[PDB]
This record gives sequence, C-alpha cells and structure tokens, in this order.
Amino acid sequence: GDRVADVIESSIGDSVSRALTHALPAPTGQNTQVSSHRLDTGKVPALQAA
Amino acid sequence: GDRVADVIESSIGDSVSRALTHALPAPTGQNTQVSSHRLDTGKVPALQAAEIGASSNASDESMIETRCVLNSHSTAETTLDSFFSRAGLVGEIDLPLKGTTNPNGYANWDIDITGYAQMRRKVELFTYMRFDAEFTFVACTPTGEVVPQLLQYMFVPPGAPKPDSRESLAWQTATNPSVFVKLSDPPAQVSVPFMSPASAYQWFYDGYPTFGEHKQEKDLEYGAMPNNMMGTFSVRTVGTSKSKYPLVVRIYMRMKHVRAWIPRPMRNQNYLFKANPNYAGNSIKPTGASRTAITTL
Amino acid sequence: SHENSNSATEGSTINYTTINYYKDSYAATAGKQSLKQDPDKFANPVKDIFTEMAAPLK
Amino acid sequence: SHENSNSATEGSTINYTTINYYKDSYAATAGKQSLKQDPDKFANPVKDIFTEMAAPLK
Amino acid sequence: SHENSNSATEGSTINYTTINYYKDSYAATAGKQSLKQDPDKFANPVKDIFTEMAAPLK
Amino acid sequence: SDRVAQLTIGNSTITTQEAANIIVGYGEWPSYCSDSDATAVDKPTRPDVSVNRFYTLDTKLWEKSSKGWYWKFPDVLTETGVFGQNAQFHYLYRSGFCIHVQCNASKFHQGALLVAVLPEYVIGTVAGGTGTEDTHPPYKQTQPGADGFELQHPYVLDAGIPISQLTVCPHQWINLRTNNCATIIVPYINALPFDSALNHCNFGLLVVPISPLDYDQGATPVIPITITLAPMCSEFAGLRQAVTQ
Ligand SMILES: Cc1nc(-c2ccc(OCCCCCN3CCN(c4ccnc(N)c4)C3=O)cc2)no1
Repeated sequence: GDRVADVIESSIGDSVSRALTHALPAPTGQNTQVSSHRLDTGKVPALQAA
Repeated sequence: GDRVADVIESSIGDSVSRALTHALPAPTGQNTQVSSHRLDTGKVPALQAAEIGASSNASDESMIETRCVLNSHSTAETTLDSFFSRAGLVGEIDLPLKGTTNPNGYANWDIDITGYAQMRRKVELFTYMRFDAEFTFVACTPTGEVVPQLLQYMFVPPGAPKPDSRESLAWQTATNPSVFVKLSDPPAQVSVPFMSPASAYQWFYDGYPTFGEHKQEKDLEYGAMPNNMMGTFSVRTVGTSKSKYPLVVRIYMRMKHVRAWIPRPMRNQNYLFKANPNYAGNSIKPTGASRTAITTL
Repeated sequence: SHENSNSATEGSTINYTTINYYKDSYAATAGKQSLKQDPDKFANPVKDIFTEMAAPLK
Repeated sequence: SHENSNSATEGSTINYTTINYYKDSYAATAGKQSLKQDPDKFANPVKDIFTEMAAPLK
Repeated sequence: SHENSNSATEGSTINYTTINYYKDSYAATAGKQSLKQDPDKFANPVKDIFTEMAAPLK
Repeated sequence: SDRVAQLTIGNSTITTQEAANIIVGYGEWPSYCSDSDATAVDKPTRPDVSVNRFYTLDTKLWEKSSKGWYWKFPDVLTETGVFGQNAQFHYLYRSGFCIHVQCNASKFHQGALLVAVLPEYVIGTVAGGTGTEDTHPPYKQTQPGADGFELQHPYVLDAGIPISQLTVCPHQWINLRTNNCATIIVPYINALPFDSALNHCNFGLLVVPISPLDYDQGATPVIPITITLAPMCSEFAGLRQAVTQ
C-alpha cells in the first residue's frame, strides 16, 4: 500500500514525452502581409539576444 | 468651530497603534510539507538582500527535496514563565557573633537582585519587566547546623524609619509587615506584588535622576531610577541580649506572572559592580572560543 | 473565585488557569500561558513586504 | 453557613464575603468592604448649599 | 483536570484512572492498567496457522 | 519600486535612488497618547509642522582605521529649532523619530556599516583597566550633543555586550556596492507615557563599520557620513521657564 505522501505526489512512472512544440501544415510558403510605418518605443523586433 | 480643512483632514489625535503584524498560535513546530524539483526562472528564494535588515525566508521545501513530517514538538518550555519561574539566589545576610559587618544582631539589606550573575544575565536579556514574585528564606549557621533560635524579618518600604539597633522601636511593625520564624521550622516563604510607580521594572536607565550642573562628584547617580528601589529588608535575633549562635540568611527569588519587552544583547564580560555595566578593559576576553586556522577545525 | 484583580497580567489578551486560596491574586500560581508567537515583529518588520520566490530588489 | 450573627458589623448597610469554619462569626476573616465615601459630611456640611460658579455670599 | 499530557503513556490504547494535584501528569499515580494479553505474538507467530486436532505437517 | 524612495514630512523632503526598503522599529508606527494610558491633566500642545521635520546634525568622515560612533536621542535636538525651544520650556516630552543615514561611494569602493537602534544604551567605563577601580562616565559621554562621540572598544559596544547580537534590534547595513542609505522609523519606547527630554535619553543610534573601507589611489578618499532625522507625533506638557540643563 502506497500510504506515504512522497510516493503519491511522485513523478516516477511517466511514459509521456512533454513536447513544447507541435507540428503544423505548410503546403506553401508564407503569404507576406501588408505593413506601414511605426514610430513607437518598447516595440523593437530588431534587437535580439543570440 | 473647526471650519478650516487642514484641521478636518488632520492626523492629530490618534490614540491607535498601527500594527503591521499580528500574533498567531503555535503550540507545535511547523510541519514540513512535501516538495519536488523545480527548474524555473524568476522564482529564486535563495537570493536575499540583507541590507534591508530583515531575516531570510528560504525554507527546506524551496531549496531541496523534502518529505512530509507531522511535527508534534511542543513550544511550551520556551515561554517566559517556564523560563523564569525557577528560584535563584539574590542575596545574603550575615549575623555573626563578633566581627565587623553586623555584630550587634541586626542587619539591613538593600533590595537588589543584581548581585549574582546567573539570575542577572537572564533578566538583562530584556529591558522592561513586569512581574510578581515569591521570596524564600533559608537560615543556617556556617556549618549548616540547625539551632533553636527565633528570628524576625521586616519589610521597610521607602520613606520609613530604618532600624539602627536590635532594641529599637521600629520593630513594633504596626503598619509594616513582618515574619516571625524559627530555624527548626521550614523555610519562610511569602508572595510579592508589582510595587513600582511605573509600569515596568527597567534594568537599564540611560539618564540622570535629577536636574543640575552635573559635576564629576555627582556622576555616581548615572543609571539610577528610584522607580526600582523598592525599599529595604531588615532582620534580627529577637531578644534583649546577644545570641549564642552565629547565623546566615539566604534569599531566593521566584518570578511569576511575567511580561517582558525589548530584547537586547547578552553579557559576555565578567560583572564587577552593581547598577553599573562596567567591564575590565585590559582583560577583554572574546565572546567565545578560538582556534588556529579558518581552513581547519 | 470572588477575589481581586491584583495580578500583573490583568490587562493581557491571554487566558490562564490558576489555583488560589487567599483573596489576592498575586499569590496565585503561574499556571499555563497561551501559546503564541510573532517573529515578523523582529525578523520581517519591513513596510512593504516581498515574496519568497520573487527577488526583493526590483 | 448555619452560623451565628455575633460579628461587630451585624447591622451595617454594606456586604462582605468571608471564610469561616467555627460557628462564631467573630472568628471569620476581615474580607472585602464595600467601597463608598461621603466627603460632604466633613467638607460641605452646610444647611443651604451653594453653586461652584456663583459666589457664596450674596 | 485541566492539566498537561506530559505522561509517558500518552499515545497508548489503554485507559487509566489516576489522582493528581500538580499540573504535570508525570507526577500522577500509576493507577490501574487495562488487562489484556497477546501470547500468539511470542508462542504462535507463524504465517499459516494450523488446527489443534489436525497434525501440522501435511 | 523598492530602490527609489521619497520622504516628505514638513516643509522638507528627501530623495534617494539606490536605497532599500523602510524599517519600522519593533513592528509598529508612532502615535499620540491615549486618554487611558495618560495620567497628567494639562492639555498638551501639538505643533505638527515646526517640530516634525528633517534636521541635519553633522557630517563625519570614514577613514580605513575608523571604529564607530554613537548619538543619543533625543539629546541631539535640544538646541535646534522650535523643537529645542519647546523642550526647554516644558518638562514632559513624547515623540517618535524617522532616521535617515547617508554615505555615497562609487562602484570601485567597498565597505559595510551597521546602523542600529538600541533603547537604554547605558555607557560603561573600563574600571581603571585592572577592574577594581570604580569609575563613572562623564557628562560629555552620556549627552555628548549633536557632534556625536566616538567608540573606543566597539567589539563590546562599551557596555559588556557584543556587537554580533546587535541585529536583534532594528538594524540596517550600507554595503556600498548595493545601497547608499538606511531609513529607520521608531516609535516612542518607554515604560512611562511622558518623560523628560533633557535628563532621560531613550535610545542611541550606532554606526559601526564591520568590513573596512578600501579603495585604490587616484580615487576620492573623503567618504563622509551624514545623519538626518525627523521627529514625529511630538507632544509637550508642563510649561515654565527655559532650562538649558
Ligand atoms: C515580610 C517580608 N516581606 C518581604 C519582601 C521583601 C522584598 C520585597 O520586594 C521584592 C521586590 C524585588 C525587586 C526586584 N527588582 C526590580 C528592579 N531591580 C533593580 C535593582 C537594581 N538595579 C536595577 N537596575 C534594577 C530589582 O532588584 C517584597 C517582599 N520579605 O519579608
């Protein structure tokens, strides 16, 4: 009998693969959408950290 | 009429103590709960900042992997009654036959607990204390022998006539209390109220009692509040002639119905005087022990 | 007991149980105190408290 | 208590509470008295009293 | 009695009756214990018990 | 949010950028006295602006061979402002205090202070060194003024008690890498609702460096320490002629 608590809450016996991602379809390349000019702060896609 | 506005919105006249905290029960130590591993950002109990002057808050659960533990260990013996209500020596009174201290069969003792350091160092952890008490008197010759002798005690409060002899008139004890007792009987023992004008016995007074040009010849009254000098305790061998037997009288105090305030540090140097925190300067021993190398036991 | 409230603890917010014979309550027993604590009065007396997980300085 | 009313205060208009074992009430304890006063018996025993504000002699 | 459960037997599955005056229950009397036994813990602790009449080894 | 702080009481105001949180001594705020606790019958006076504001005492220096200091409150303000010129007239006094300490330095300096508040910090002499010679501390060491007084034996705080246990009181540190100030708020700590302001001295501020100041040549050696403080919820009673001491 599993009467202790550290055995009930245990993560042992996990046959599942936690996947962050998930596949999607792509029969064609992506359709470029329209854009216009923006002059805002905070928003800044160019600056990355590699 | 309070017609202005700065008087209506005023904070003046606030008899309330804004308390951030609030007491809680704890008849037992805390029950350790279960935990598991965590691999997250942001959450980070280990990294504290002690510049704030507050203690840590990390626990066993949030640093390692624990189990469930149902703690039943009481916290009742760390209270103050269970820590202070234990008798100890506070005084001694000698009534010898022929000597130099008190040969004429009487003795006056100024009521002051601060003469033995087992009990002084317990109270000097706190600053203000409010307590009843229970004194106990143990009489005996120097050999420990027990003798058939009668004795009188008399609480002399402040402002009352101190006796100057064994055949004095202050011993009628019409209004003062007193305790007749023999040595063949058990110890005497009586109870005491909180007798101060103030609301607490402060073991530490930073100031002078009086006004004046404080010259060097009147610096012996630094650290003297008369709201603690609770009077005098007199004792004598009853009779008109001197006694056949020497005597010694030991006084034990037991505190009860206690309340304390203001934790503060603890003595580490030997005591020298009374009503005076002085220490020896050329003999400053460390707080504790020592060794040879930080890298080695 | 039809005694007097002469004790020192008259005015405290805890409850005692005692044994007495004389009319003066400062002659009673010590008894049992109420078991309570308040460590945040000496350990975390800060104005703006902070969370365990989240770092203090931000 | 099925004792006798031998005490000295038998006939006073105050109430006591006492402790006794013998049948004779003058062997009882002193006890607690009723807390009362009457300073106007010694300080202002006049026939025609007067007001604080208004002066006496008029 | 409004005393403490300081005794050693606090946690046993038997009942006592005692006499005490101090608040600490390890100062109480011994008293009467509950009359029980379990000889099969020391005499017949076997896994598969057997019958009196029928022989053990079969 | 926890770093930047501002302190506005009275006509005055304080700013600071690299600070820490604020401390409330012994877990509660100042207050005016209750009609139940109080005993005196005379009506007090409560100015509420002329006294409850930031006063600045004196600016010390922190060398490498420094040991420590202390100041007694509220002795520091008995000759300063409408506060002091009320405390001489009257006989009875009640107040709280906010206490702010300054010490700045660059990002190449290092050190740590301890800013503690101890009630009823009696001073004890050395008993002649031998132990037998009874002495007493003079008047300029128990009420040294606003100019402060320097310690000689800081390991025992000049009273037979270690500094290792001074954190049980309301304490803060000034680690020059992290912060540059320490703000402490204190209520009125005494057994009596009112008490004098000239004889009695309710508590003492201490400033003791644990890790010593250090730097390299070419860097600014003068590292001052300034002490700022403000009364709060100040009451007075027993009017009569002015008494210096
Ligand atoms: C009949 C008869 N009655 C008695 C009888 C005798 C004495 C009694 O008072 C006991 C009061 C205990 C007083 C305890 N405190 C409080 C503060 N304080 C000090 C002392 C010195 N310095 C400082 N800083 C503080 C001190 O010592 C009561 C009863 N015995 O015989």
